Amino acid sequence: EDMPVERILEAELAVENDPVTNICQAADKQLFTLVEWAKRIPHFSELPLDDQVILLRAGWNELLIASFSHRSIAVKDGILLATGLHVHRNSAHSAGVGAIFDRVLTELVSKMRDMQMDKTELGCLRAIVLFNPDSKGLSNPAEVEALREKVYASLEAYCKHKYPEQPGRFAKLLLRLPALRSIGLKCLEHLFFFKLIGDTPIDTFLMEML
Amino acid sequence: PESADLRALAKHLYDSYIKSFPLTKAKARAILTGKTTDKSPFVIYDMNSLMMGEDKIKQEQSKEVAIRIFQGCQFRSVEAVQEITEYAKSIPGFVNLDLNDQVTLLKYGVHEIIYTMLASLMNKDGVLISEGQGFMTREFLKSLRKPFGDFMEPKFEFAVKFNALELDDSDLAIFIAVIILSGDRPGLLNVKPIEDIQDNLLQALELQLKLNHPESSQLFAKLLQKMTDLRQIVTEHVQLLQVIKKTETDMSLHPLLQEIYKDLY
Amino acid sequence: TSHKLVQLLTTT
Amino acid sequence: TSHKLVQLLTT
Ligand SMILES: CCC#CCOc1cc(COc2ccc(C(F)(F)F)cc2)ccc1Sc1ccc(OCC(=O)O)c2c1CCCC2
Ligand SMILES: C=C(c1ccc(C(=O)O)cc1)c1cc2c(cc1C)C(C)(C)CCC2(C)C
Repeated sequence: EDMPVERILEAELAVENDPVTNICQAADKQLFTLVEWAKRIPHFSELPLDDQVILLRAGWNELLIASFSHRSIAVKDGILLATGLHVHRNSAHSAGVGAIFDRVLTELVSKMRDMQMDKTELGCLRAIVLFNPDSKGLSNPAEVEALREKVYASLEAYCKHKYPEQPGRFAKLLLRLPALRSIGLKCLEHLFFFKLIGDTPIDTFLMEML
Repeated sequence: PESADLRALAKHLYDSYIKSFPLTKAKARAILTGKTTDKSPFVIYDMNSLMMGEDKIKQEQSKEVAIRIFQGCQFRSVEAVQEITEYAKSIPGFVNLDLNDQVTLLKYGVHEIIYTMLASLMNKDGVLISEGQGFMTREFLKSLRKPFGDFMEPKFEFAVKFNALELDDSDLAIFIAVIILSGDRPGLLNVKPIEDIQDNLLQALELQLKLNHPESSQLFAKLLQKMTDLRQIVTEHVQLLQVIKKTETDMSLHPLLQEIYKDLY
Repeated sequence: TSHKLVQLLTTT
Repeated sequence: TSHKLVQLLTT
């Protein structure tokens, strides 16, 4: 459109040993991918820089939770990590971290499963989740905004064209976003706890603050 | 057709909103901008002002001033939890949901509703308190000693953004209803009948925003997005409540608010 | 539990 | 890992 669900499918269709430490490991490995994916999103490689940065620091993690959760739509009571591993929820309920895990399954994965979310919305979600102008510091405020509005517009268009027998779908995509919010939060809350206290294979990139 | 049904529900919910909530955005804004006949709000900007305006205002008021402000707040919330229950009830379908679900949706839902609607009483400089009679500057609130000086500033920051969507009470009444029928509250027993109701709400909300705000493109999506921050402010609000409990006394906590807080995380 | 909520929820 | 994201971006 003015932001196209396909120049956007690209970014998606382009950047394709105890359970305790294995996960954050895999997300380190994801961090460079998430470098790559936000590269090819329309009008994006314009204006500023530090804030094309500040943005991927702001929710590297919600982007990254959606990637693997969607990816675990074909798995039962567990996830497929970046590396390919499989933290089935019993390894995560033993590893202390079972609860924030339960929510990932039933609140994201299962809800993505149930409605059958597809891959182009995944990247319009993660592209509004990215175009978050409530991040501190910007040349223009309506930068990450008027362009995030473009995503709304196109995302809405795609949904109606692709799924005409579901007029309620656009709002669901957007309503999958909060429960991710609260799950980005306490995912984060967790990482800090496994962090400047000790004991876990922390990786160089994950580290890049937290 | 179905459109007329959507307009009907939009009016039902507005009438009901008007009935359940003594102080509307329409009135709040008329006071804030002094477009009214009643004398202006009495302005609390400092401890001296706090003292004189104290008297004419909406138990154990032998507490320091931050705690009496905090408990003034919380008691207004209790009344608000009740106004909102009565409104939830007016939503078609609501009272037919498993009652354990009506409880849950309210448990998790009222704080999101409270701070949404309180935006309508704020400007970037203060909130209006006691059915419009007084006006607590944001500054005086930042100056209250930790953790009380922290309660409201995240509210004002959200509201200043929220208020920029320029929603009126007609729009607020469906959005609020949309918030209550959230299928993603923890421990819901029957998710589908709640979503079936919210989907129809959403439809009604979208036609309202386009009828009511034709020039305002993507208002619906932007408004739904705010359900994103909100999901947040609430969380930094529940913690802040724990920090009051960890660090503050024997303070009375209303039973009703106990029930909402009990095990909500 | 949550009797006070059930209470408001069921008053007419 | 420490700054380094302006070429990791702007090559
Ligand atoms: C630290 C926490 C705080 C604060 C600042 O905000 C408030 C404060 C109070 C209590 O006010 C005082 C002030 C002075 C003194 C004393 F010193 F004189 F005793 C004691 C208490 C009450 C309400 C608010 S905000 C508010 C305003 C209107 C609302 O509804 C509409 C309406 O009522 O018209 C609602 C709310 C909040 C949620 C429920 C609905
Ligand atoms: C954001 C996470 C993440 C991101 C991407 C992947 C991936 O493999 O693609 C895996 C995990 C993540 C997820 C989790 C964690 C920590 C992190 C960093 C902790 C909280 C450590 C364990 C629980 C879960 C599995 C939810």
